[PDB]
Amino acid sequence: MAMDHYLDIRLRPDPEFPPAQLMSVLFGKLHQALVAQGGDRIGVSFPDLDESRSRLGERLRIHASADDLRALLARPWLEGLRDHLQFGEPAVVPHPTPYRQVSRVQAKSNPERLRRRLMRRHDLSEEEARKRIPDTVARALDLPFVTLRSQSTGQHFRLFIRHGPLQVTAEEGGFTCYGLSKGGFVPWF
Amino acid sequence: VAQICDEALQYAARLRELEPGWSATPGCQLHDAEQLWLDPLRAQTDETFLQRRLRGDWPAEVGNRFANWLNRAVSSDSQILGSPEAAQWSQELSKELTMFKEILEDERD
Amino acid sequence: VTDPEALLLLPRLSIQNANAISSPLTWGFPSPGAFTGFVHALQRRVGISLDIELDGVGIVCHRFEAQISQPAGKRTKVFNLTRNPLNRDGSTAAIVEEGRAHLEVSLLLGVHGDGLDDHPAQEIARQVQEQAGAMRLAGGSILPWCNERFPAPNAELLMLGGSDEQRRKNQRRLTRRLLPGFALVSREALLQQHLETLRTTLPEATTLDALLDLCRINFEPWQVRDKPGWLVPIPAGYNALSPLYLPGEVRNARDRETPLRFVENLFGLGEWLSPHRVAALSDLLWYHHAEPDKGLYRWSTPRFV
Amino acid sequence: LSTASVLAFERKLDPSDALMSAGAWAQRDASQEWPAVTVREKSQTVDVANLPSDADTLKVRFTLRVLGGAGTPSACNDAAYRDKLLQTVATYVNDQGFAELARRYAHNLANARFLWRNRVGAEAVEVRINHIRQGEVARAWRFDALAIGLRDFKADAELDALAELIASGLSGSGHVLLEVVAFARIGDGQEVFPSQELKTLYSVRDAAAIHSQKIGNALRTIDTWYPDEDGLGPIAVEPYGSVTSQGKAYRQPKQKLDFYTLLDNWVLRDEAPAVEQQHYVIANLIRGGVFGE
Amino acid sequence: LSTASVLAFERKLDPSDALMSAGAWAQRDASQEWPAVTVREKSVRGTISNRLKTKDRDPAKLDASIQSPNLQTVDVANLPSDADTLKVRFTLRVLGGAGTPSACNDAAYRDKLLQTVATYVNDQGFAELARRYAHNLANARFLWRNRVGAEAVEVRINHIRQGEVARAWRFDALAIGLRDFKADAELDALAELIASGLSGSGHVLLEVVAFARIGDGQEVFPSQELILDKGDKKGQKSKTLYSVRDAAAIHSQKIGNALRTIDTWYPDEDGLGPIAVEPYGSVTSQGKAYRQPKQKLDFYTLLDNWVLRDEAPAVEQQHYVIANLIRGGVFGE
Amino acid sequence: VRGTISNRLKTKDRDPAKLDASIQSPNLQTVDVANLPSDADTLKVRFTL
RNA sequence: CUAAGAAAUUCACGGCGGGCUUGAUGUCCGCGUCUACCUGGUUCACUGCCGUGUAGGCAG
Repeated sequence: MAMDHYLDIRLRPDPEFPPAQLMSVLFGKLHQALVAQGGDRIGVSFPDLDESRSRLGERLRIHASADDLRALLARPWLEGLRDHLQFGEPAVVPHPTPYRQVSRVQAKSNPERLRRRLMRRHDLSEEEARKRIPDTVARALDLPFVTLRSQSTGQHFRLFIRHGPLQVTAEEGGFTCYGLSKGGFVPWF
Repeated sequence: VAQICDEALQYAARLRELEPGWSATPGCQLHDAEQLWLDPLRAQTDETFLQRRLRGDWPAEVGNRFANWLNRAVSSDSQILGSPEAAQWSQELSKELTMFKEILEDERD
Repeated sequence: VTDPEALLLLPRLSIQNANAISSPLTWGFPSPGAFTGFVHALQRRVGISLDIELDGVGIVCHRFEAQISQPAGKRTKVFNLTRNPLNRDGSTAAIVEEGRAHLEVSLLLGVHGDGLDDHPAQEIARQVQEQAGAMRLAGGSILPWCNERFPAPNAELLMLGGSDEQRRKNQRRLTRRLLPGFALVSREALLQQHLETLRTTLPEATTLDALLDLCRINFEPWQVRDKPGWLVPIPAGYNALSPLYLPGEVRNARDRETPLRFVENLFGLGEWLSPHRVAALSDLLWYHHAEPDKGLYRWSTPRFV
Repeated sequence: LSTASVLAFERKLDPSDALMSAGAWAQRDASQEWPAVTVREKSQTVDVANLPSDADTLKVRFTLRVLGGAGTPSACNDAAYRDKLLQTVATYVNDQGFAELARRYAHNLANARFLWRNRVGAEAVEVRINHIRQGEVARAWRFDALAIGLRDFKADAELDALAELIASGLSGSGHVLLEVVAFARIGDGQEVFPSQELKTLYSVRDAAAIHSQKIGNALRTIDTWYPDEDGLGPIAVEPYGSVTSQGKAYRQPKQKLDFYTLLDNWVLRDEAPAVEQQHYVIANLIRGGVFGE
Repeated sequence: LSTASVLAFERKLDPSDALMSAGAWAQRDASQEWPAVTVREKSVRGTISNRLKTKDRDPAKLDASIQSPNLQTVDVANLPSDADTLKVRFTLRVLGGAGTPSACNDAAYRDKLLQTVATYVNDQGFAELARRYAHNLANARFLWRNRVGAEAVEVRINHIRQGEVARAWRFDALAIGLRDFKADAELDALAELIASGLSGSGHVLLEVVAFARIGDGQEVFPSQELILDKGDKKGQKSKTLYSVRDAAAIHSQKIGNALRTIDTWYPDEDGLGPIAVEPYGSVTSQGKAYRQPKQKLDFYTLLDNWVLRDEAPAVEQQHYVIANLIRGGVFGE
Repeated sequence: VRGTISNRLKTKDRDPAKLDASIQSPNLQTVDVANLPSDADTLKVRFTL
């Protein structure tokens, strides 16, 4: 993985949701605390989950930079769960790490929204929208897609990023303000 | 007592082939849970939401309703509770309900 | 009378124009001797090319329909006949009568052979039903595809396989393919039991079952009897009425290599049962057993009760 | 003696449907005229509820009666079983007051367990609690529900006074009517999470609301004395003490820490369990329910 | 003589269905524009928590049950969150003419029963029974669970001659006890009004209003209906409450059972408290019959001994028998 | 409506266990009723002869 | 190797004409339905979503 850091994390219970909402809210709180101040290269690091299992993961290992993702535990509106689980500070994760594509990564994770949007507002007619939204145009890649438990889309979809598949030696790099390594293979803790 | 459960299972089998889709019928009072206690068709009509309502939800209420109907088939008086023959009838009713429930457990399962 | 190592469910068989006479004293469902002879014919024509041994047969009879009519004021019934072709001069033919019926039976075949390990179960099942679809079962054609022949695949099941929970579980999963069915078994001991009961006046066994498929209206000091089950008279084999002959002695035999004796058939009793009331399914099968030095040729369901 | 075929217990600590109203922070003393939160439509066809765009602070208000008379059932076949159960609960009360249960109930009120998803992701939560005899404030208690943790029950004197009040209410020695007001910064125009009817949101006369049993569930999260694990957290007090999200029946009857096994051992055959297990049994009687055969 | 094989009495002291409304305390003067309490609907979801048969099934099935909880919808009734005070209002007719049957085969048994009850009446008035009825009106029994844990309860009873309040009573229903029946001036006035009503010497119509503080928004407890299954479990196969033209209500027989909790005279104790007045005098919540028929204290034995063979019991058991005649019933064979 | 056992029991089976177990199963019933409204105090009854 | 093996029921037809079912009536009396409950995945690894094109700012 190309992630030069490894954000510390530890699991715990959550009352506002189950463990799936726990992982989604944890990834969202990390990407809204650390990815709310500065930095671009905050990729994806969640390869502890099974590839063919098609989950988002539960291993407490953030995958970002030091400053680009360290402010998740010190979020200006990210309290309420800072002492309910094993928290910490920024750190460095191993070079071999799965680029868990739970972020704003760009791939064919949605043929309806992104694919139909490129058919409708991408210089194409309705035939491009029909050819963009098949069953093989809306599916997540081989990465730990964290469920976007925020005000991301009209519905409550995930943070889908169709990147390179579930591996160990990924090549990560410059994500966005939403913290997307879904096409950049980054490490984790 | 065994002939009643045998005839009820035979009636469920004889009804559970002619109708293609056992849809919810207007007036299915015993077809509230008997919409799966009757012929449950996991077709395109009876989809995964029907295959999950009748998949996880079992026909124990159809079994409990049938046990109540078996208790209420004959009347209730001082002969069903003031003797061991009524005790034999109650033990046979519990045994027939347990047998029909053990049959119906392998139906959806 | 060997115990079965497997069971084979010929799942659903429409029978076209079977023989609804069965004996000189019955008229309903055909004789189970026809089913025993059918499974023996399958033992002959494909049961040796698969190195197996087909003995038992379990009768099910989902749906029944006979070609009868009651003649308008009469209380009894008559049979619907056919026109035969004309005579040599084209006058008319002498009418003999034959009852004809439509069965929807399912067959449970016990298997004993050593070839159960050499062949996959689906190949055994496919070849058996593909052979049986070109045969006949009571003098009646075994019908092919219809509007709803969706359970077309035959299934094979070894009763010995697994644990006791596994055996009884797979049994009660088989009984979900006998859904309106009614299995036919032999109840000889109940005939002797009721004869020993009412043997005060006449211990003739004809009077006994001639007073069992009935309603027995007893009077005031009306208390009609209660039916223990669906007791019906069956034919139950043959008893000899002649010394046995050499294969060349009897004029106009079916061949000249088998001995022939003139016999009389031998009436019995049995009653129709749902496939839930039976304990296992290996106790349900019909077998042919003959004592050839005497004239006792019969069939029954041995080891039922 | 055997157990009663019909036992029934009616609940203590019965809350009301809490009503959510939004408003701006530092309107925090004049909060009686804040506008309510409305359930509306967005698009699919779902129902959501949000704050107004100039309002950052949610306000949740409900009241709570702490009744008392916890051991006494309200349906009972055998009068001898009732006499033994009342002597057992009186033995519990004369051994120790309700003050441990009162402190854990006051800890579930002092944090914001009744703010289920609304607390997760909030940068300040303040819980103001008033005791009400007549339409008056007898004694007030305002708090800081993020310092008072959701996890580790610490020591505080205001919680000790508030638990003295709740213990006087659970004994039968006074009238306790607590009004609970929970301010919580979520941000302007953000999303609130009211409870969900059979997908629509639960409402009252044109305002969004939480069911009463959900807040009653949030108050009885006490059960730190498992057979399983003393390192995860407290759960609610149930017979066959269970979490639905985790899917595991903790306190299984193949162990012996069960509610029914403890109650039958301590009432019938006098096998009095450990003291924390007695707190668990009395908490299941403060919960109430339909017990027995 | 013999008993009549068809006796039947009619109910005296027949109340209405009580209707619940809600308002603020210290607005009890203007407590007539108050909005009703409306039976709403909500969705609950709870685990399996009942006494499951211990080691009926494996604990993996217990873990699988919690994976699949039931979900049902129930009727509830709460106060409006501005209001802290329930209001329960009904009317009562104390009819009178108590010992007269409305169906009676035997012509001598009717005469003997009426002579027996007239001997009771001119021997001693209805002042004991009406004093206990005035207790059960003054303390709010008819607030069944709505009284339990209430801070302050006030009952206001008005006598109604025409469209006009004749005499008004006010009480403190918590200071007046629930177990003992003590002495008071206003309750003796109400007792002699109810006694004049039962004796057939006047008209009594009461308006009974009860004001129970609970708190700002709490739950009130109407009576509960049973469910016919035309509508599914999505659609309340769990809990229906009783109502009228969109107002939460209590049945009339619930209030009437709260009024005839007279009976302190049963052979167990009075330290338990008074119970309701039934033949074979039973309690539904206790699940047992006090006043067993193998003891010689039920209504039928006392009545047949006091009527057919002039075995007048003790005075308090005569109060019991006359209270069963004021209750009304289908007596006889 | 929910009632109890108040009828004249046949004095061949009047046992404390039998009567208590009869009270354990209370007869639930449904009835038709007709009241006045909570603000009307007069019944009008009208027919033609 | 089966009470085994075989089988054309055919044509044609007018059910019509008439009719007073009536008279009378008391469904009554009585009742405790309670007890308790988290709809909390992200109702989508996605609807609006730089490239519909495993690349991206993406009400994350």
